[PDB]
Amino acid sequence: TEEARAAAY
Amino acid sequence: GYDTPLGITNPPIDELLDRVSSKYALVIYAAKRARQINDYYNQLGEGILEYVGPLVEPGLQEKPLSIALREIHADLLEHTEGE
Repeated sequence: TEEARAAAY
Repeated sequence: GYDTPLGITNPPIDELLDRVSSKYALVIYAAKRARQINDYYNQLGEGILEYVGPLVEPGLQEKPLSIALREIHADLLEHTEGE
């Protein structure tokens, strides 16, 4: 999900 | 309400099924993400970071499928069902 990618790094 | 599961029974199956329509969809929803994680590990040395690696921080040598299941249980992925 886009939120997980945004907060991934 | 139960003792903490240990082994390949964690995370609990019921919580996983609460997210997916059925287990037949869950198996693919987990295996495809496991393949993605394995590809990311394979290309970790050098390559384009097109395949984003694991979302949840993995353990000490956790199999890719276990990471996929844990990150599915953590509600970090979304999937679209064909037909």
